[PDB]
Amino acid sequence: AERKRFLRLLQDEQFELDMEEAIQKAEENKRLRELQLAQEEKLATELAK
Amino acid sequence: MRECISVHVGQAGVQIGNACWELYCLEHGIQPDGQMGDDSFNTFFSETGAGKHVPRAVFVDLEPTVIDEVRTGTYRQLFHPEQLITGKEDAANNYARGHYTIGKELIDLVLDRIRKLADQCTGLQGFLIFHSFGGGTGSGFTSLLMERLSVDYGKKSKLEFSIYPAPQVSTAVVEPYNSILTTHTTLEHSDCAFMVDNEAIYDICRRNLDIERPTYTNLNRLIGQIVSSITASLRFDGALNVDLTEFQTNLVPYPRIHFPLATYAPVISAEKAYHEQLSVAEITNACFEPANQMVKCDPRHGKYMACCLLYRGDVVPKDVNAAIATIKTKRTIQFVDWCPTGFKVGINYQPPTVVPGGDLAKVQRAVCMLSNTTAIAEAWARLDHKFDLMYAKRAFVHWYVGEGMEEGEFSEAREDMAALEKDYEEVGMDSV
Amino acid sequence: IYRKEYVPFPGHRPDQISRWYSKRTVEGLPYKYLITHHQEPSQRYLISTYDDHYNRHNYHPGLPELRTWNRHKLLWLPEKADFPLLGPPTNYGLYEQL
Amino acid sequence: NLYGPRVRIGNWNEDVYLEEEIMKDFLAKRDKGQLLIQRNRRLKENLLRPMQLSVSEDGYIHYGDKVMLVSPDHPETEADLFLPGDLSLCMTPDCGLSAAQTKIPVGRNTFTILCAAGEVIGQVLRYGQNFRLGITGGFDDRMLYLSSDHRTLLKSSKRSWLQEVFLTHEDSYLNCWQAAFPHPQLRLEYEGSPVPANTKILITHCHTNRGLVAHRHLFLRTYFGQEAEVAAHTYLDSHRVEKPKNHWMLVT
Amino acid sequence: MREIVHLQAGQCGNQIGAKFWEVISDEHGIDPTGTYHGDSDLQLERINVYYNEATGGKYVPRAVLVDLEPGTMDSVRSGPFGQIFRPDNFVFGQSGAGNNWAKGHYTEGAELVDSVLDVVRKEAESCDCLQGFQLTHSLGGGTGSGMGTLLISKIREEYPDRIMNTFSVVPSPKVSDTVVEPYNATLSVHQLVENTDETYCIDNEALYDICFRTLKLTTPTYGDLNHLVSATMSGVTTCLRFPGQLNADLRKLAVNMVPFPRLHFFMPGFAPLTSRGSQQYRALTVPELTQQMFDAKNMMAACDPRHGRYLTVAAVFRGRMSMKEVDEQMLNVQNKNSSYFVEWIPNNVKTAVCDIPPRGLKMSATFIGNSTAIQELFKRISEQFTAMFRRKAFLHWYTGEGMDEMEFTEAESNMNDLVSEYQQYQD
Ligand SMILES: Nc1nc2c(ncn2[C@@H]2O[C@H](COP(=O)(O)OP(=O)(O)OP(=O)(O)O)[C@@H](O)[C@H]2O)c(=O)[nH]1
Ligand SMILES: Nc1nc2c(ncn2[C@@H]2O[C@H](COP(=O)(O)OP(=O)(O)O)[C@@H](O)[C@H]2O)c(=O)[nH]1
Ligand SMILES: [Mg+2]
Repeated sequence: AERKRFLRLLQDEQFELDMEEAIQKAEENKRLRELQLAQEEKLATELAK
Repeated sequence: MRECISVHVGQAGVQIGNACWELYCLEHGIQPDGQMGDDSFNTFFSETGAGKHVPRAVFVDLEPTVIDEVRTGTYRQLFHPEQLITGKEDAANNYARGHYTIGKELIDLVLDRIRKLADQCTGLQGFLIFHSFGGGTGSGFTSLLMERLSVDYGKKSKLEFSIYPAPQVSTAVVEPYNSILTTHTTLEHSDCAFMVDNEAIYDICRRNLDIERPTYTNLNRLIGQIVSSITASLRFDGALNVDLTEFQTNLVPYPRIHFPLATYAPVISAEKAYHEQLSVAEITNACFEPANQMVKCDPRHGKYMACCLLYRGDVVPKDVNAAIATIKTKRTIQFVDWCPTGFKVGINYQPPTVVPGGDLAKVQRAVCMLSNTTAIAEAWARLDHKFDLMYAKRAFVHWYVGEGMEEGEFSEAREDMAALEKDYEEVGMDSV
Repeated sequence: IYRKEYVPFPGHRPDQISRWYSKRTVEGLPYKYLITHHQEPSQRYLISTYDDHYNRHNYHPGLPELRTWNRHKLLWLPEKADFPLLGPPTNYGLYEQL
Repeated sequence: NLYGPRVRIGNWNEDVYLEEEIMKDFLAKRDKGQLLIQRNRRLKENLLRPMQLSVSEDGYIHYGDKVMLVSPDHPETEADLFLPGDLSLCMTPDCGLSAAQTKIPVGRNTFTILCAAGEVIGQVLRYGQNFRLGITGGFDDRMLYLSSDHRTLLKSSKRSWLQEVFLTHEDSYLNCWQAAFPHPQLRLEYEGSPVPANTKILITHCHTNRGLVAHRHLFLRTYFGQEAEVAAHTYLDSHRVEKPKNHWMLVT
Repeated sequence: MREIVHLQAGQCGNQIGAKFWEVISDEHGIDPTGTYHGDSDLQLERINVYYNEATGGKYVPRAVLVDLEPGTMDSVRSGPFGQIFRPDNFVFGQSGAGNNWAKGHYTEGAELVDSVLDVVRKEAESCDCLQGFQLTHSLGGGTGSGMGTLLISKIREEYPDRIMNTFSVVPSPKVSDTVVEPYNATLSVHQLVENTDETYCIDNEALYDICFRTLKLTTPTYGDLNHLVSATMSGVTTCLRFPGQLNADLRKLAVNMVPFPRLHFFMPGFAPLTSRGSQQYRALTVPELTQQMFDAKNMMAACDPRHGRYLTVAAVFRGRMSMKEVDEQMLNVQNKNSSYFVEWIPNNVKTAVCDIPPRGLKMSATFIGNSTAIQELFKRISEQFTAMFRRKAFLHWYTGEGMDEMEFTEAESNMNDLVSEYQQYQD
């Protein structure tokens, strides 16, 4: 039982943590920065014009 | 298969084991109705064919209101119908009734169920007694059992967590007699006597946790966590685990020294934990400050003799060596000549599980010191002092003579305390 | 107050994760070659002296005759500097038999 | 005294090199595909393939019919360790064989009825007559076979130590099973009748004359978490009829 | 050309041999499923030294794996290497000794010795030609120092011909971990002298230096520290397992190191250590390895080697090298400081060569030394001993299971006369 818990789900969960944190950082950075910067700059220039 | 058959004696024993067995059923998947990776719950929890785990310890009280309140509480389906033992009359603050009549009438069902537990076990290490110096059931029944079990099961570990009466403040009038008599009858059949108080925990529950007006039910979980970080080494895995024999062989130097002091370091609440930084150094320097002892004594009037740092949680094992190395460079922490090593460290990694909505937070590093000190002879001086003022008038003695025991125990129970303090004075000196 | 405080708690599941992570905080499982490996990662680097000097007949892609004397460091290196490591390791037919 | 990961205090530089090399090695392993996640997901997707059974034009079973093996829920009170209902026979590798709490055809469930002495790929099956049960792993495309040998002193089952049942590639006579009726006064009248699809029939071997069983009392923790034990030992009562442990049903 | 029988005990030794029996698995290309998936036909040559065979081509070690507690035996075969160790080579009780030497050496650690004695002769008579007996343990508790150093007196009853080599762990000077160390340290040193030949002394204060000052980490732990000891082990016997230029062995090492019937206490080292930042900025050649293996900071014991002298110095090398640059740098270091060698012996440093370093290293070395500043490790025990015996503290763990005071007061008269030998030859 100790070998089954400490060999086949341990490493699966840890690698899933690191994969999910890479995906969360990449998606958060691209989506938030692209949306906020693009929408703000475009409608600011339209209102001024 | 490393069980710990525990004993709870008296009103004190059952009222602290409520919260102790609360934590043991809390930290595993154990429901409060028997039902439910790791299989280290078989060291306190048996099985059957329904997955139903039933705890392996004995609760005794001759004053059956607390036991019937347990039997009718939320914890009825879990405890056994038999290892909860009642009477119909209490010993009622005397040593004679508990040691000679009401102990003798019902010591046999206790010893029966102890033998049934001890021959249904496979791997018992020793015996762990939770009892009360200052009452009737926790002193007479206690010393009767600790004669009637040390005559049978022989040489084995015996650790006593003892709810000692307070230094100044008090609850019952004639606690000096019932303290002194059971101390004289426990010193020859103890191995390690861990000592706790009540106002000394009230002080800390006011000044650390900031909750004002607490109860016995708010004091009981601090002992209920102290015992759990004591026993944690069998309970989970670790780097340097601790059996039950190393306390008893690392903490007492001599035949009649064995009275250590307990203390538990990281005491703080939920609103403050997230803004204080739980460092190993700050924990171990809080644990040596004399404002953080569970026994109201000042260590600066004497010398330490032996310690036991027992960790729990995310220990960084280099930092423990660094912390002991910066403890050892102080003059406010003094030591005797004959112990130059003077330390022990035990390790476990599991973080302390804390009860829901309690007065404590989710600490990640638990420290218990169970160290002995020669500044507990000062605590024994007061309960010899009170006896000296009381016996000269021969007050209260008829309650003691009227149930079988003579008056001539009263002289030897003071000669024993005088020789014990003689021992404690002759051990802590230098030799040259 | 007993019936006050001892209300049951369905759903205070203990964590299994901090213990499992302190295990590798102490141990460090893949870390035990990241402690002592040196220079550049390399899987097969190893061969013996009889097999290189005698049977092998020595290095192949190096300079066969030229030993050129360099400018700054005072040295005839391009024979000495190689310290031959050509080809596969010493195989001679024992894994076949066993 | 001690700070976090990114702030430029103390011994940060050697550790920056340290997690740089560990982070790069972990990305190299993920790019190559040698990680436990993607290997495990590929294995489990190739096991749990949602595939289709064959319906029956009548009640009866023919050869070549892709047919689940399932054991019905019992109300038995023999002991208090129990699996709730309708266990099925599933290939549990490490391969091995066990029984799992499922009812859908998912590709480690799906058995093809094959002929050992019979011939035609569609042919009606009868009681007391030998046949074989086939199953295939993903991309192997080779027929496994249900087997069990006469008990020896080294070949015993996992938790119970009875006659064990397993899967093997080879062809023999230790692969042929025959299925009979549970009511013991009518099987000699049922020796040649065709077998209906979802009816409770005993399964027995042909060389040992023992029978395949499900132990609802001891558990096999697997990766899938679903638990039972399979073996072959015929059980009978004090009235000497077969217990509900041994009843099996071949559903379509 | 022999096999090696290797003993392990204590809570220590199965957390050290767990790293030892996996570097040997690394260097012979042994996967943890039992088989062999190495690359050459060089590794398969002397596979017999550490690996018996069975059906299917799998290799299982010669492991002896003993402990009273079942605490750590749940942890060694629950590692990555769990199906490589032998099933019936786990011998245990149920109780745990825990810091006393009475119930290790006489009663509670003792009834399992007949369950270690009759597993050795199952295997150590089935090995065709053995070189001797190895052991790794800690002196600091009750199962290494209680059973192994008891069995060290037991297996030398049978075979005096072979060679005893030891990987001991003496207690640390400054911060200790048990109040009853200078009994279990005292009594097993007096054990070790009569029945052990090359006794290697290892500390954890001297290794928490190396993972801090040298290799520059910020969390040094046990698994980081067990492997530098387990690098030394396979760096010792490099020539009974691989070819080379000048092969040595555990009988070649004893002739060139220990002169005397009683002057047989050693001190180890391991040469090529650096950080993880400066991995490509160093050049792993001979003028770098030799420059640090003699230094005090690269030493695995509580020795300041400048305060005394080395009577003798051993070595080994590995890797495809040349010999002139290892002929003169151990000739310069004998020449540049005659203050740190004794004059009456004409040579000191023994040279041994192999062909292959450990996998990942390019070239390697392993320093082994008989200095006489190893007597600064046995002065603090005898300072701690008699400053405890004078108050007679803790002695009722030591009369309570079969020992006397006469096993005590003669267990320092061996430690006195040891230091009374090492001080004659200091200058
Ligand atoms: N702090 C704290 N003190 C307790 C607790 N239970 C009992 N005590 C103390 O126990 C002391 C003695 O009271 P009892 O426990 O009732 O006395 P006894 O040992 O049971 O003897 P009898 O009452 O005659 O049966 C009192 O001074 C209390 O302070 C508890 O749960 N917490
Ligand atoms: N560096 C290192 N030290 C260890 C290891 N295991 C144990 N120790 C040390 O060995 C001592 C424990 O010895 P002990 O368990 O009491 O000895 P035993 O009774 O023979 O098992 C402790 O002081 C540890 O510091 C390890 O894996 N690495
Ligand atoms: Mg009462």
